[PDB]
Parts: sequence; C-alpha cells; structure tokens
Amino acid sequence: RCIQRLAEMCRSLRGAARLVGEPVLGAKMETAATLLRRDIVFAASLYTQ
Amino acid sequence: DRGVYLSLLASLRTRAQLPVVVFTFSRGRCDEQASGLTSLDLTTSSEKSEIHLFLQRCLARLRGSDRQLPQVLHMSELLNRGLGVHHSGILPILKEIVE
Amino acid sequence: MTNQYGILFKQEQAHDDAIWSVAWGTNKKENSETVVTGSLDDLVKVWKWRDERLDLQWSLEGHQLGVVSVDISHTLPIAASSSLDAHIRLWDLENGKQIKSIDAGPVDAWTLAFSPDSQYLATGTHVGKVNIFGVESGKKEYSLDTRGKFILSIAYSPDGKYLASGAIDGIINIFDIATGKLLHTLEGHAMPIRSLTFSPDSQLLVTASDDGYIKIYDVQHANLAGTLSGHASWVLNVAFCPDDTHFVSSSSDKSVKVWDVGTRTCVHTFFDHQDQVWGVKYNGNGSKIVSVGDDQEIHIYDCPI
Amino acid sequence: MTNQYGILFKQEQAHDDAIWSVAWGTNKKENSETVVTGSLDDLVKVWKWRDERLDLQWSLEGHQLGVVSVDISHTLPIAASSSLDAHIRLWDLENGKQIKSIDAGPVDAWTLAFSPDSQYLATGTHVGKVNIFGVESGKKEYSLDTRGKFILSIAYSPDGKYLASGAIDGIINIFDIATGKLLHTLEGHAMPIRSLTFSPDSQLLVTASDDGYIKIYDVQHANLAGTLSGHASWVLNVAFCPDDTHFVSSSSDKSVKVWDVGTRTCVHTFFDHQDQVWGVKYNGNGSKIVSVGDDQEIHIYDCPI
Amino acid sequence: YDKAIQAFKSTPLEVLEDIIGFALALFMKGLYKESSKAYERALSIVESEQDKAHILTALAITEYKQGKTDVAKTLLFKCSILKEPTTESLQALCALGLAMQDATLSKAALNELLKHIKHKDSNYQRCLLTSAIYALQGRSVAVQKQISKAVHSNPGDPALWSLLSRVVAQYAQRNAKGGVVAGNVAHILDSNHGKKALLYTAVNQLAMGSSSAEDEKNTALKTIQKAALLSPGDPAIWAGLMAACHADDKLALVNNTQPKRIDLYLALLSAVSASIKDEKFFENYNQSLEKWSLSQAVTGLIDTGRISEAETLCTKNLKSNPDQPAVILLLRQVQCKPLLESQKPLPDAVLEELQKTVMSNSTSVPAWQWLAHVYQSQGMMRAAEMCYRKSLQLASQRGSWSGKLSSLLRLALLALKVCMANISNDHWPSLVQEATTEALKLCFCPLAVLLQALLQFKRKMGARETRRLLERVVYQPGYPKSIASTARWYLLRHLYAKDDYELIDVLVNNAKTHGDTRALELNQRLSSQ
Amino acid sequence: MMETERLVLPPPDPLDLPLRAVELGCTGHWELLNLPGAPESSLPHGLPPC
RNA sequence: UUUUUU
Repeated sequence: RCIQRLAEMCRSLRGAARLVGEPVLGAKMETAATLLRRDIVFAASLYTQ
Repeated sequence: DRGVYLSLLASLRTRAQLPVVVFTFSRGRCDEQASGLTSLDLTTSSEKSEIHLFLQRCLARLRGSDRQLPQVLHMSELLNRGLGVHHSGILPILKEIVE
Repeated sequence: MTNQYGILFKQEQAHDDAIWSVAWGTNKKENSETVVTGSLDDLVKVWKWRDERLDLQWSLEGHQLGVVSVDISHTLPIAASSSLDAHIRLWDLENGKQIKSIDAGPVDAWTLAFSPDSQYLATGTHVGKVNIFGVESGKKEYSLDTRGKFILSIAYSPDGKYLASGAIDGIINIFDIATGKLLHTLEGHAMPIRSLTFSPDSQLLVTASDDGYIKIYDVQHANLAGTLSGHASWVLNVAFCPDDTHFVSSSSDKSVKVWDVGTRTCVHTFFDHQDQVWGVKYNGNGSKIVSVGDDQEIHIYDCPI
Repeated sequence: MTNQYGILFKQEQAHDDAIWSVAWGTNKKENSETVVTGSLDDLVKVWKWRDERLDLQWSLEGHQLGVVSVDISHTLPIAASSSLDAHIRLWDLENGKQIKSIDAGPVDAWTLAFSPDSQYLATGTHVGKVNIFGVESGKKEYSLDTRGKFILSIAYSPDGKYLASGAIDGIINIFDIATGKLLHTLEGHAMPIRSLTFSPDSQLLVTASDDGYIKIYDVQHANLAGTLSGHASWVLNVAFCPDDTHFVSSSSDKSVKVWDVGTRTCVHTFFDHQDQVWGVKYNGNGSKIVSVGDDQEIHIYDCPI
Repeated sequence: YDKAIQAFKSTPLEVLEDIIGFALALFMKGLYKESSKAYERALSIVESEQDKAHILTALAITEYKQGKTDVAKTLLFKCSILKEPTTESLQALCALGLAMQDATLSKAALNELLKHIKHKDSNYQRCLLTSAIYALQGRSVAVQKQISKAVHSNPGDPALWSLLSRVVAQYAQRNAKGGVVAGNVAHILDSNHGKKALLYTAVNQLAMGSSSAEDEKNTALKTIQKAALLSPGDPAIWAGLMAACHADDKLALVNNTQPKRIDLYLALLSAVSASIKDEKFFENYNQSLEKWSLSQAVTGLIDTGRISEAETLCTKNLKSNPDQPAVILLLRQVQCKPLLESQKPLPDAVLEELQKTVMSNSTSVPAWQWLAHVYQSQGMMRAAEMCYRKSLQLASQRGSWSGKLSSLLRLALLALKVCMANISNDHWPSLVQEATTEALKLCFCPLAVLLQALLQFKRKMGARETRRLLERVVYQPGYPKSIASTARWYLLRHLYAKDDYELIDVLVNNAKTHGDTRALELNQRLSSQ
Repeated sequence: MMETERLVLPPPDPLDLPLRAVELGCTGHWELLNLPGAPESSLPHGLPPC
C-alpha cells in the first residue's frame, strides 16, 4: 500500500515540475516512477478485468 | 481459543448454519486462529476441482517467483479446505480471490 | 493518468526454439482472429485466438531451416513465409496445405510483405533492389532499384501508392507504387534499420534502427517530427495502431513499449518477457497486442481503446 | 641468535609457463605436506615437502585453457581444480585418478573453495551467482545469488555460516549459509578484489584491492578498522596463519610483504620472483611460506612462529 | 575525393587545419608524394608537440605506402626522440616492424609501449600486437597462451573473450571445446558482440565434431543460423552455413535416420560472392574465402547427386579465366564420378592423366588422399600406399595434425582390407603394425586399437590374446557405439568358437544394457546352427 | 606403382562386415558406417576461413 | 491496538 501510494505521488510531481519549469526533476520523477511499478505490487485487480 | 473455535464449529456443522464470519479485532489473532484451526476439510471433491481450476486460472497470469512465496502458498492451503482470512495485511490479489 | 494495460494469456512453450516473426490477421469477415508464427524450425504454426485463449489449429511445415519472415492477407485466406532455405512457399490457411513454392535465395528475398489488395508480395534483396513477385500469377514481373546495400525492411502504405525500404547502413528510400519512381531518400540513422511501418491514412512513417532511436518522419515531404529514445538496446519492430495515435515497439532489452505520436512519449512499458522480443503486432480494431520472443512464449496483452 | 626469514629454496622451472594457484595441505600428520599448483599449461602438479625440498609426485591433466584455481581439503586427501573453460575436476591425490568431473556451463564457476567438513565446494560466477556443487555426490545443489558484477574471489568462514564474495566493481557480499539471507553488503573499493581471507575464530575479514590498499573489516559490522599502504602496484593474494597474529601479501610489483594486525606494519619484505607473484600460502602452522610467481619458480620461505 | 580536393583548393592554405586536411584528402586519392609534401609543409608551422609527433607518424605512414621502409623507420625513431612518446608512434612502429618479417624492432617497440604507457584504455590492441609478434616467429601455441594470459588479467571485456575464441579456431584447434565456451561467454557478457562471437563459436563447434549428448538447440547449425539473423553481411557466415549443412548430413548418415537440407549450395555460393564484393580490402582473405566456397559447393553438389550442375559450374569458372590447377582438379573429380560408381576398369591413359594433374597442385594432403582412394578402387594397392605416404610426408612437414592422423589411419585401413582378401606376400600386417603404432604415438585413437584387434583376430586367429584385446576394446567405457558394436560382434563369434555359454549371455546382457538389434539377432541365428 | 592390378573376392564371407570409416571434425573423432562405399569424411576441404 | 483517501 505504501509503494502504491508513492508511485502515484511521484507522478503528480512529474506534473508539477513541468509547471514550475524544472526539466531535470521532471526527467528524474519520470524515471523513479517507471522503475517503481513492475510486479505483484501492481497486479491488476480481478474485478477490473 | 483453539478449543473454543473447534467446539463452536462442531455445533455449527451439525446444523446448516455454516458460512460463519468471525470478526476479530487484531490481525495477528486473525491469522493466528485461522492457522491454528488446522482440521475441518468442509469441501467435497467437485468443489475441490472447481476451486483448483479457478484459482489456477487466475493465478497463472503472473510470473514464476511471484507465484511461490509464503502467503500465496499458505492461503492456497487454507482455501483448499474451504477457509479464508480477510484482514488488512494481505496482498489485494488474495483478498479478491477470497471474496 | 494512463489507461489500464495488462496481460490476458501466456502460451508457455509454443515452439522448440526462438520465435522470429509473428503476424495477426482478422482475415475473414466474421470473427476468426488467426495468428501465424514462424521460428528457428521448419514450423509455421497457425494459431486461433477464439474467445479468451489461443488454440493451436495447424502445424503446417515444409521448410528446411529457420523462418525469418511470415505474412498474412486481409482479403483471402493465405499466408507466405521465407527462410534461410532459399524458398518463399505460400500456404492455404484453410486446409493447412502448401499452394506454391518460389525459389529465391538471400540474393532474392529476405523479408515478406503483401499488397493492400493481396496481389503482389514484395521482398527485399541483397544487391539493393526490391523484387515484386506475383501471387497466383507466376513470378517476378518487376523490381524497383535503389543504388544501395542489403535491404532489410519493406513496408506498404495502407492506401497503396507508397513503398518504403530500410537498409543496412541506415538509408531509407520511398517509392510510389503507381509509377515506380523514387520520390526521395532519407539519410536516417547510422546503423541497420530492420523495421519500418506507415500509419493508417499513410502520412507518418516510423522507423526503428539498431542504435536505440525511433525516428518519426512525415511523408510527402522530408520533415521529421522527432526522435523517440527510451530503449536501452536495439529496436527490433514497430507496429502502428489502427487509430493514428499510438504504436508499439519491442526491443532487445526485453521490453515492449507503447508510444503515442501526439506528444512523442512512452505511456506504458511491459516487462514480462525474459529474452529478446522479436515481434509485436496489433489486431483488427487495435485493442490487443501479440508479442513473440526469443524464449519460446506467446504473450497477448490488453490495450483498451 | 636471531632466526631471520630465509629464502631456503628455489625451484627453477616448475612449469613451462606462468603459475597461478598454490595450495598447501597438511592432511597427513606424517611427512606428507602435499603442495599442489596449477599453472596455465593445463597441468596440476602434486609435490611433497619431503625433508628440506620439493620432489614432484605427479603431474595430472585434462584441462582446456589455463588453470585458474586449485584447492586442497583439510579433512580428507582430495583436491579440486577449476580452469578458464569452467570445468571442475576432483583429484584422488593418492593415485591421480580424477574421482569426479563436475561439468559447468559457459558461466558457472571461476574460483573454488571447500567447505570446512569438505562437502560443498562453493564457487563464483561471471554473472554474480555463487552456486554451490555438493562434493562427489551432487551437482548444483543450490545457487545463492545477489545482483552484481563478475565475482573474482570467494572466501569460506572456518567456523561456518559466513560466505564473503568480492566483485569486479569492488563490493563485498556476505551470506549466512543457514538460509541464504545476505547478512550485510560492504561497499568495499572502486576496483576489483582478487582475494578474500578470514581468520581462525573468524571475527576479522581482510580484503585485497587492485589499487594496492588492504582493508581490514570486523565481521559484526562494516567497521573499516584498517588500511595498509606499502604495496606499490596491485595486490593479488592475501593469506593468514593458523594463529590470529599476522598475514602475508603478494603484490604485482614482484614483492611479498608480511604484515601484522597488532601493529599494522611490515615486519619483513622479500626480494625474489623477478616477475610478479600470484600466490602465497601458509602450512599447518606459522613456520613455512610458499609463493608461486609469474616466472616459473616455486619459493619456500621460512618464518619462525 | 576529387570534390574534397577541389574544395580545399579554394582557400589560402596557410593554417595548420587546411594543410592537414589537404594532405589527408590527397593521400586518400593516391598521390602519396603530394601528401608527403603537404605534411612536411604542415610540419614547418607547428606548436603543441603532440601534433608534431602525429605529423611525423603520418609522414612515416604515407611514405611507407610507396615503399621506402628504411626512411619511414628512421622518421618514426625521430618521432620517438621527442620529449614524450604518444602511444601512436609506438603502435605504428610495431605494425611497421610486423610488415617486415623481423621481430627485432617490434619487440623493442612493444616493450617501450608497455613500459611507460598506462593512460591508453583500449586493452585489446596491445594484446593483438603482442599475439601478432608471437605468431610472426611461427610459435603458434604461445599465441593462444598469450591471449589466455590477457583474459586472466581482465575477466570482463567481451572483446578479449571473443579474440580468444577466434585464435583457438585459427591457431591450435585442439582446444575446440574451450573455444566454444569462450565464444559463448563473450556472447553472453553483452549483446552487440553477438555477431563475431556466434561465428567463432560455430566454427569451433564444427571443429569439435559431434562430441555432445546429441542435444538439440545448441548444435552448429542452430548457432550459425542465429548469427546469420544477427548480421547478414559478411561472407564468413554464409560459408559457415554451407559447412554446417554438409556436416549435418554426414552426422545424420552416421546415425542413419535421414539426409535433410539437401539443395541450397548454389544460392549460398551466390550469397558469398555478392557479400565479398562489398568488402573494402582484406584481399588475401577474400580470395581464400571465395576459393574455399567454390570448392565446397562443387563437392556438396557431387555428394547430393546433382552431377550436371557441378560440371556446368566448373566449366563456367574455367571459361572465365585461364586454367588454375585447383579448379581443374574439381573438374576431373566431377568427370570421374559416374565411372567407378558402376564397376569399370579404367585405362592407364586417363589414370596417368589424373596423376599428372594431381602433381600440378601439390602441397595439399586432400588431393593425394583422393588419388589414393582412386587407386584403391581400381586396386593397385602398393601405389595407393605410396600416395598416402606422400600425403603423410607433406602433412608432417606442414606441421598440421589432423592430416597426419587421417593419412596414417587410412593407410592402416588399406592394409587391413588387403589382408581381409586372404592375400599371400605376408607383409600387409607389418604395414598395419607400423601405421597403428604411429597413430597411438600421436593420440588415443579408438579406431586404431580396434584395427589392431581385427588384425590379431584375422592373422593367427588364436584363443587368448585376441579375445583379451577384443574384450578390452569392448568393455571399458568411453568408446563410440559403432566401434564398440563391431568389436563386440567379432568377439561374440570368436567367443562362440571357444564355447562358453555363460560368457555369451554376459555379452548378451552387455548388448541389452545398450541398444542393439544385430548382435543378439545373429546370436539367435547361430544358437541353433 | 608396381602391381597395376589386383584381383580380390568382394563377398569373401557374407557373415562378416566391411569397414567404412567416417571422419568427423578436425580433432580426431572417427566412426564406423555399415553399408559399403566411399570414405565420406566431413568437411573434406577443411575449416572455412573465418 | 482497529480503520482510511486525492
């Protein structure tokens, strides 16, 4: 639950660093997000599919 | 508490009031008595087959290492007999199968 | 903010060795959904995605060495395959039996591509030309010529009138099928290309070279609209979605990415394969992706519209 | 009368080319003192320390490229040798008869070390795994692995439940043999290791570096309790003695220095071995020292207790 | 280059950059004297002595091209006399030394390079120069040892592993298995070294033979195909493919299941030639590759059975150029295949012609072995022996090793076959003895020991020594199936000669614990005579 | 070249086996085929120059 | 010692 609640905040910071004008935080938060969601932590819910 | 639950389930199986939802108030006790109950086997053979087919079809999407680790195996063992636990400290993929 | 992507089915061991190419065809007017795959064998197995799973239908085979390219047709039930065997034998897909066999060596064919109307079956040669054979009508009416090197990738625009060809060493050539005259030659990348694709309505040509970049050119001029760099090794295929908004790329770093051309960014990455991924395709109304890999497996994903 | 460390022997041409691994086994309490060496000529030779000298017992073979590591077992008379083609042999050491030949794939094994009761024969791997092959009965009993680079040197704790593994990047991983759960990772250096040695009553761990420094660590923590700065060029091998008092080191600058933990100074330095030294070892007590260099000479020094 | 020269013309050539560029363009086109003049002119106006050393090295290279190695050498020494060498003058000096077949200065240059230069970070070029120096002296085993040393120092570096595999394929191809492992390691440790590493591991697998567990997915054919998919540009992959197809056919024939992959030789030859045409220059290597590919294609076509295509291919090649004594032998071979396939006697005129043609191209053990086979076919045994002897003498002088063993074993087979016929002039056993002793002197050839067993059984059939030798051949493991079966079969017949039913059933269980059809069936046939 | 002819009995005994020697690879590895015919080495011209 | 969301 903590990892799921972090990969969803390191993605609204990708949206705010693009708004402030920080293109190096955008390129680091867009990496820290894609390396954080790979496996059973992000398994699709049975109900949804 | 182990004898209390086995005497309750003995008086509960004699009648048809079987699908009983225990409400515990802390997760360690919650998985503790589900581990400690350890012999009911309330399920027939065809229910064994359907439980096994459904759980294998839903669990066989994900990869190798992720499908043999302690909770998955332990919960599958309990579910085989027809028992589940549903506290807040288990993977959502197991809450959804139990539900 | 992205959508819900995910696996639906996983064939465990389709062939006995690496799988080198895949084609998905919604050929029949009804819901057939036939998938044809070729491997480092003689086998050209013909699968069918019926409702929720793939059931093997044909295991047809006549080849001697590994198959390097397979193709399917949208009008007729038919398929074509080429190999290191110097033969282009084209199958039937209905009774599972060979129809023809064309003799052509690594100097006459490397990779296959049918016409939009399933009539011509162009292939790329070694000496630089593109050879256009004739299905059901014999062999080798004419060959387009580009004064270049070994040619790896061949693409046909969906509406006709355009044929594109990548090569070892990078250069890209665009011909028009109407007259057979070279429109213009792009200089592109600096390493082999080995995959190309137009977009539906044919105004956007997407390459994928050996250095990791994905150029997005624009047809009818020489404009390029950007360079997509998000892989970590070679890029081996690019398939463009039925609606002109996304495309899928499989690389030799064991990863299938889904891009969108509006903002030139990667929406979702699939980390499910365990070895090089040699083939990706969409299906009909593009909402599922097939991916054949170096480890013998067939993945089918779910990309909701 | 001071008994100073003396050269006391030289054997001019032990092998035909460079010598790479030396092991000293006092298995028999009687006059056996077996010394075994592997030397890039694909020969593993067994020598014995008879009265004051080395007399060859036998030279035994079967190895494709040069031999990289040899080991002698304390409990039973038995030897083990690995080479560059990742192929492991066990030698009888009573007849020279190759008891067992543990094979291995392209990337399985680099160096070797027995278990204290001579049962497991742990070995490193080009891609980071530390898989263990049960002696004389089993193959690939299990594979204890981390994520990391090439792993040059591997040590086994004397008492047990410890296994320290250096890496080419320069980091140390120590694993408890009970279950395989990494105890703690030491950053180490920024250059490869090439040697790891424990102590009897194993509380101190000594690491050799490729920059010439030697680092002393305490097993209970990551306390970098030491640093020694005498060797000019790389350091290739470090060994202790049956008492926790001092150790020998073998640089790549053609010098063997004997350091002490108590005072952290070089009590003595040896000047032999025209070319660089690749191995050093101590016998069943502190008396005698064996050094094998790149030049084809075996040296046996003396160092009173 | 002409456009470049014209462009450099339309400027005042007064700064170092313009003069240097002009010089390189001039050198590229030809015109070495002009480039030398321009480089000297650039040398006049020079600061930053690194550039002075580089200009001196360029001068040495450009005049070397014309010839005049003496002046190039002195100019490179002059460059060395500067305050600090550049690691580029040293490498050029080593290569210049290697271009003249003398290792005196090359060793000195290499030691100089090693001595005080560590900031170079290639680590592959130094190994290549060191190995080339050792190969110059003809050592040919030291080379592999030197590369093994280099790989021991830096176990990373895919390039080093790949080079070790290549060297094992070229020099000392008796560590074929180790080479296969080295190529596999190089391919694993990266992806972009795939191309060369797969080529070299495939060639090593070809050299090895079939020394595996008859496992699929890792045979020579599979690896060469993987390499062909990775890089379809070099001609070596196509030649390797031709060799792999032929070897697979022979292995299937040994296993006796089915020949497969029959007719593609002409297409592969076309691919090889087309691919060579676009390679810049390794002239000797390209010529060698094309010659080997042509010969292999003709032989493959003859074996499969398409004689006519082989004939037309050879004739076209001769129609291209005046005769070269290699291809004419191929034409002779294709000519003389129908005849002697059906029994026929050949006339001394044709036979003498063939012998004369073989002397044309000497220094080739294959040719001599083929001629000896022809003599044996008609039956002129002693002449066959002489031709085989010439092949052995030639092979031993060349330092090759496979040819020596092949010739010796072939001669032993000739003598044993002559003995089989119950011929008088009891001298063929003596020839068998000498050939087999030499064969065992080289190695541990199972065929040689079975051949001795057959000689012993045939000559002085006897009771004990023959059975002992045969049983030793058939009972210790590590022997091929076919050889074990033949020794077993003769031992069964002889063991039946000296009746012991117990021992015969022991032989039966030995057959049972393996797979056989013929020994036990013959035993069934001869249990009730 | 001394005899110029040899006459031999080709089916000397029908029980025994003719010896067919097939050569596999450059490192010595031979095998025995059953049916009679030519020697049939593998890679007759040697290894391809790589 | 229970429970939770942008």
